[PDB]
Amino acid sequence: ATADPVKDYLKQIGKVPLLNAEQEVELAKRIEAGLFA
Amino acid sequence: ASTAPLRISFAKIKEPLEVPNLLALQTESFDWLLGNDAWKARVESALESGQDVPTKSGLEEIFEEISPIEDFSGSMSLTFRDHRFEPPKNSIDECKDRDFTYAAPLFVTAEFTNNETGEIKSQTVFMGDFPLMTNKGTFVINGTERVVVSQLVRSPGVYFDSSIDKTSDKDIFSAKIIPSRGAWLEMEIDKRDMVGVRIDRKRKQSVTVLLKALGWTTEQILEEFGEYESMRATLEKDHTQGQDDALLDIYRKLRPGEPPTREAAQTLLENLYFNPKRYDLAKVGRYKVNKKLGADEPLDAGVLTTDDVIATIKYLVKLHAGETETVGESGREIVVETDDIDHFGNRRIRNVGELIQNQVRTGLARMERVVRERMTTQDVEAITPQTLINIRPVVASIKEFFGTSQLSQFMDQNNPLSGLTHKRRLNALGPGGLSRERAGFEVRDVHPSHYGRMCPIETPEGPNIGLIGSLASYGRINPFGFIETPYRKVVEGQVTDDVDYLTADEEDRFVIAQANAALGDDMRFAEARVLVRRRGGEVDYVPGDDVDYMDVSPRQMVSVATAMIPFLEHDDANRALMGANMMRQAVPLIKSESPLVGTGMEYRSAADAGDVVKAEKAGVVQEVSADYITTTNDDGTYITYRLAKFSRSNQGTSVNQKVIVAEGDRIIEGQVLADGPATENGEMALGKNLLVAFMPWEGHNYEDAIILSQRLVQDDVLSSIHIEEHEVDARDTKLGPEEITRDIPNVSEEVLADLDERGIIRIGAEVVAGDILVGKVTPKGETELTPEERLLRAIFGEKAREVRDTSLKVPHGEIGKVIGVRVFDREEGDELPPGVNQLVRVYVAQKRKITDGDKLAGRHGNKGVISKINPIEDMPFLEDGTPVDIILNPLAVPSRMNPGQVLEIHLGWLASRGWDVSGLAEEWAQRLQVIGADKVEPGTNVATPVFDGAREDELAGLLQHTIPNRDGERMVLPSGKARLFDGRSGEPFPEPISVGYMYILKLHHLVDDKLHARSTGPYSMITQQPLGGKAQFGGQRFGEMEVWALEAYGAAYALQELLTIKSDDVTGRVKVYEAIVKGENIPEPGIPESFKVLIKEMQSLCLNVEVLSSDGMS
Amino acid sequence: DRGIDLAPRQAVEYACEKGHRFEMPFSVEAEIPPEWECKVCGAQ
Amino acid sequence: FDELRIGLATADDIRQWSHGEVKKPETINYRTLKPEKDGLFCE
Amino acid sequence: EGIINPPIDELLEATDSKYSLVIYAAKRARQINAYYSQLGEGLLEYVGPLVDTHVHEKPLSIALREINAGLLTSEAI
Amino acid sequence: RQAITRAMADQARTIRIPVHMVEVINKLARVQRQMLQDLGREPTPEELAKELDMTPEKVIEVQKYGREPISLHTPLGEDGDSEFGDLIE
Amino acid sequence: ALKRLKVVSAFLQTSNSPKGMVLDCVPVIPPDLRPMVQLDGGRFATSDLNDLYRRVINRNNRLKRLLDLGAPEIIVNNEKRMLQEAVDALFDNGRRGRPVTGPGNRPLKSLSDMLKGKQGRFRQNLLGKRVDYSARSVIVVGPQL
Repeated sequence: ATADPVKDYLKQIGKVPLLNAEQEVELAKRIEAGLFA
Repeated sequence: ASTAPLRISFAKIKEPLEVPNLLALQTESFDWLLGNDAWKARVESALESGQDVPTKSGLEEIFEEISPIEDFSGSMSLTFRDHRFEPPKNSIDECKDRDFTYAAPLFVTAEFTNNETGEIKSQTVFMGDFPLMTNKGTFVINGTERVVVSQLVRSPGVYFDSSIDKTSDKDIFSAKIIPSRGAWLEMEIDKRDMVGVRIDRKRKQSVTVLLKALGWTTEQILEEFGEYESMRATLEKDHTQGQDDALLDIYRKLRPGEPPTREAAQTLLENLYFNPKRYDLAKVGRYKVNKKLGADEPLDAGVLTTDDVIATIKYLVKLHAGETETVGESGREIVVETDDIDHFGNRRIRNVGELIQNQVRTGLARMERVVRERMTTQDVEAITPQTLINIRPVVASIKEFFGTSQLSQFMDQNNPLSGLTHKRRLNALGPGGLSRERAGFEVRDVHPSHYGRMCPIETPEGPNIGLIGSLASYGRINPFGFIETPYRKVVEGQVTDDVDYLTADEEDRFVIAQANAALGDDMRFAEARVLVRRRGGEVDYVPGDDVDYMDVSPRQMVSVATAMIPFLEHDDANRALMGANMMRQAVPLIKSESPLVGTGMEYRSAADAGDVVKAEKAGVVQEVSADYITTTNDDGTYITYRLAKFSRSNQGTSVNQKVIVAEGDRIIEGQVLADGPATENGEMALGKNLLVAFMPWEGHNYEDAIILSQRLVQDDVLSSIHIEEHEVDARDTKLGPEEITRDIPNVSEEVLADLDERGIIRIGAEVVAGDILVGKVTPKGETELTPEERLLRAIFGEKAREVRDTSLKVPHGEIGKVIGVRVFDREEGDELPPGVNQLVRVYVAQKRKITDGDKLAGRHGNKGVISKINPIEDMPFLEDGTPVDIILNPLAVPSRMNPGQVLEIHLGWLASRGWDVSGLAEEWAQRLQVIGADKVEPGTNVATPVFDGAREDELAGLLQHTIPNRDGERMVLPSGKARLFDGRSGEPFPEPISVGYMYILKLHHLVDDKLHARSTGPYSMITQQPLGGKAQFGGQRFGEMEVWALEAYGAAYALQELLTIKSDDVTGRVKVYEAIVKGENIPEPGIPESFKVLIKEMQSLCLNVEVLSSDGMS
Repeated sequence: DRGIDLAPRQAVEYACEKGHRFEMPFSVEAEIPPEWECKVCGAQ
Repeated sequence: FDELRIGLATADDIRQWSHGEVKKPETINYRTLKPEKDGLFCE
Repeated sequence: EGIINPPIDELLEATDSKYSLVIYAAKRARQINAYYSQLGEGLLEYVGPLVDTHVHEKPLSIALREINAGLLTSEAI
Repeated sequence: RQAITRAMADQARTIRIPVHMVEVINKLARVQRQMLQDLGREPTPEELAKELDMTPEKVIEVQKYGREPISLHTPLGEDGDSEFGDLIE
Repeated sequence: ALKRLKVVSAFLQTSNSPKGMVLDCVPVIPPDLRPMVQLDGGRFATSDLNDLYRRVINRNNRLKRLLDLGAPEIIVNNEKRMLQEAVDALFDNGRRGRPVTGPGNRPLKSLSDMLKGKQGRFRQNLLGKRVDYSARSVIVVGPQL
């Protein structure tokens, strides 16, 4: 909402959960679930 | 001894100290940067003499500052140990000829150390082509000569200000800590009876939060800071407490929007101020901080600690208390007072060495950034010092500084005074300095601390008045960088032969005498009462033995350009400024004669110029020629001094060098062998001596104009060589490559009569306006032939290759002789820019004689265009038939307030016909006898120093005793005037008219280039107005006040046609030209194209701009 | 532009899917293409 | 020329002034130096 | 032999204004110059030089001399 | 990396350069930089052509193509009203 | 309420709709007024308007591409934000925040940046213009005139 939207974008990224191996392979399995469905 | 020509001196007082090297400000600085043999000789000489001197060269310091850097694991590192230089691959003339940069390769020894493997890779790596300063004191880049001017800048340190607010009705104090590069913090006390801190002026806060965020908590703050009511009021009104709480408070205040973190805030505060990398305070900053705050032996180099900020708190609250004398925190007793930003101890000059060091440091920082990016994406055991480092940012930064930067300026080569002034100027503009828009009255004012450090007279008189000043004649430079000045030490009233150079700081705690103070037979003061200056520039005197430092010369205040003027002490300061500002614009003439009257330092102002050829080693002359001087030295070596003849300077004037030594005469070291431009006999000579007659003459010298004889045209007195350079090149474009050739299409054979076989004009071919110099033919233009042109071509027959005549032609209003041609070819080994194939340079030289409209000037700021070149017989001649060579309006000197030039013409007359004073038993006669100006042959040059000159009594007495010329009867009466006849009428003028010999200069504001006219020429592209410029056949701008004046006359039609018909109406200009040529009346005007551009611009900002007439839309 | 006779021009009407109708000229000797853009919305 | 108007230009006015869509960002060809089709500088 | 040869105050007292005088003389000079550009077309509404004419001068000189002589008048439309 | 360098090839320059021309020209730039850091001197275009196995005229053509335009509105100096845009005919 | 009524009542009496404060289309300067002229040596010089229009067109094309497929809301919102900021920079480079510099030395001059000041059309090319049939040289005094 202020100047330098690069800072705003970086905060808009936020505290997303970083994925350890089983988490992203489970997420990829859910991607396949949704896509084949 | 015999180095200088004979010049009779009117100096009454002696000079114990001679003027130092005029080029020290450039050459010494660049030798410091290079660390060459001269610099190490200087540092060892100063070490054995005990003088303060930097022991670190400008490049070894910048390389040791780049510490061995580590990765995030702290494993591998690189280190630049030693730097060395190689001899340059090109000579100076070779660089000056083929558009090269005078540079030498720079080599450094670099090692690559990894602790885990224990591996060291020592290697030598090419860092870039390093430009070198010549001995002349200039940089030769891209074939041109550019010099770098020294830059005035605020000294880093602690600054302390006092102000009063009308609304507050109380005194407010301000504290600043400005570093060399880091962030700046601002402080102020009792804005509303509370004290605060600004961190880059971001958010509101207090001082106590900064203190608690630092290493001290509450109890020591309330203990040590125990005698100031306002600050403890601030402490008690502050609600927060605790170190971590204050740290999170400053973290959220500086950058809101993120949760507080202790490690992040601590690292941010360490990096903002306490980081050795991002707050590299220079040696000057640390020195000034420990001087002002009294910090005893703080780290000589390094970043500030908390103790510096605490001492700033001490000083600010002590100043707000009102007392001025207290002991410094962690130190001795100091003084407490506010200081202004205009004091010259707060101003430091960035010379050429420090500027180039800063640019190389920026390039090295970019290189470290690139390599730090490189190591993180590179594997170990495969990194070579030749590989990981990249020298591209370093050379990019160096070439960005030397080209297109406001400090690296195009060298003015009008005459040697212009060169010396350019190399001696100090600039306040440029990056890291004060801009012209940001300037104010306070900075421009002459400070009382400028005496001996900067010239108060000479400065540009334009919009940037006083922003750019010239260094004083005796001014030296600190190792730190402040401007020093010499003084003669005084002990118990017996002045000694010892000199100490004082900054703008020691000049306050001492009291300074004058060099004009009288002395007895010994070195004691002749009079107890002496006129002195003290701290703050107050001129109050003190009697008896109370002084402790005397000046070395009365010429200490003035620059080198200002000190040339004789009888400066009789001139006004404004006209002195104008006179010193036009002597850098005078051209050199065909053969120049040294001024008959002038300051005796004129020899030193051209001997120290590098253009005058001086002996490298003492010896005897073997052969002389107009092209070379060959001297066989005493040791037996042979050296030939090549002399530039009729070369072109940067301003177009010739730089030819005459020979003054004989065939077999003795030469000592430093003796002038060949004169430079505007020099006679090694003495400096800008203009001519002309016989002046101060009288109005039929109104042709009305309003500061000049009348002069044809005797200055037919005797070739005031004329100069003007070499003009303009070139064209041949390039391979999309259609094809244009060629230089002979077969110019559709032109008579007589036009191409003076061409060579390859399409080059002959050397020595007289050229005029519109003539052909080199014949270049455009390979192809778009062919859309009309049937009329087709049948005309069928009638006459046209050449089968379709080419367009875009060959190089002489511009309008230019005449000259082709004196030299230079041809460059891509097919040869010569380097060329990409795309081009042939490049030709043609020099044309004309001997411009004096004429109407030329601008002449004296030395005292008198100036004027030339209105009439009279015949010789029309001039008012003297009693013996000698016509005057120049006629001046005497109305100028009372209003302009420069009666020093009348003294100058009287002394010029005395120096023409010598005087014989011997045994006259008078005071001035005795003074001239003891000085030596008693037996003077006719014609010998006289010398009046700038503040020791000949007095009025001496001029009157010498006017009484001039040597006779004919009939045993001197011509000028003791009143200073002579009975002047008339040329046109013949009857004598009624009363005697002042005559004399004033040095008259010829300015470079010439008339042969100022003339410019337009009928229909080139037009601008974005808007259809005619473009501007002399070389581009432009039109004079008809500004806003012009339109106001035409509205005021009520002349609607003239204004309307000047705005529509004669510009920016594409359907109007061509029709009007057709109507004029055909003879019919001028058509009605249309609508200017710029208004249509306005409509199209507004219509694109979503503004529905529509023009509707009475009936409807358009 | 004096005495020059212009080429004969014919009017061909182009209609898009959105119903926009515009008139633009073609040369008589020039071939008439069935594919063109829309002056209003750029549709086929 | 009797009166010179101004106002907000709605999208209908912009489309009325316009003669096409500048769909592509490039300006001129890099070898033949000819203006591009349906881009900037479009002929 | 110059611009000042027609006395200006005579013109002012002959026409009682200054800007009307200049547009008046300019229109007359344009008509004269268009008469010289007729190329023998013999147009009736274009009047030649009333006062005696030199071989080469500007038509504005003829206009000022004619109106200084006072043999020509006008009316406002 | 592929999409970023494709977008940089497609949109960064004002005059559009195709991606294969961009990769050719910046490969030539990087090997020219390698030559400069190797022998410490500016190489002749013939050497760079023969060490890359293209014709020298092709090298001249591609380094003529690989140029960045200068904006029309560059100030000339101390004067502010005089711009670079009014100097061209 | 006084300022609000002095602004709102403009839209009541006048017939122009207030839709135009937020826009869907951006008109372009004709190519001569934002030229790209050939120079000597093969160099090219272009106005900054062409660069700003190129930025707007690139971002509009990228936004169209994101709307073509299924994209996350953060990415689409950021694309629309950079599109809006590029259009703002085209209409006023330097009005808000750090101006779009470009080469790294000076900010690009927008449409308004040449409708304003000593370098604008109103003060440098409309009230005062260059003229043909003009000349200049130094002056001398002549008593014989």
